[PDB]
Amino acid sequence: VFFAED
Amino acid sequence: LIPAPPLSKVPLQQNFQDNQFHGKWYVVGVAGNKSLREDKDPWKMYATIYELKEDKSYNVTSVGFGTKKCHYKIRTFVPGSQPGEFTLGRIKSRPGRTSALVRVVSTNYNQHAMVFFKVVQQNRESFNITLYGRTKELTSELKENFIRFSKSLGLPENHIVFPVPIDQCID
Repeated sequence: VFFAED
Repeated sequence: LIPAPPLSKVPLQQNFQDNQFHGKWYVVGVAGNKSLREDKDPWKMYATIYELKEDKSYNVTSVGFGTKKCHYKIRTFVPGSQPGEFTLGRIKSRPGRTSALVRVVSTNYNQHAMVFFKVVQQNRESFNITLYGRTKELTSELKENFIRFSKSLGLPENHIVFPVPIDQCID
């Protein structure tokens, strides 16, 4: 789900 | 894996204002150095809330939609070597984990931001540029500029994704 950033 | 660019190629927003970068942002573009198999489910837009604290760290909460349920991710970004730079985590890497360097390349605070990240997780290195918006709408001239900037760091267009806007979980 959290594929960008850190 | 395309190699990460030297930090000399990555601009830093001048006179970065932490209290203006605070708040909710949608992830409206991402360009990263791996892969992209066309044989997948489309990457859904998610949101990240940057809450500035009195100690000048951010409490950083992401919220997104999986299949069937909402997911959350909470972590702390602490100021780095100059305004607009951050590192992940209050205490530097405990047992076995993730480290990151964050540089805010450009923002106008009330519309968009471009933010560069270098990450290590389980000894694996990656980098990305994330394009954030205060709203979900992404228009062509900003998509073009994000593609040009991404290409300036060595990423070709097939490594650039504009996540699909959704209503579940993120507002």
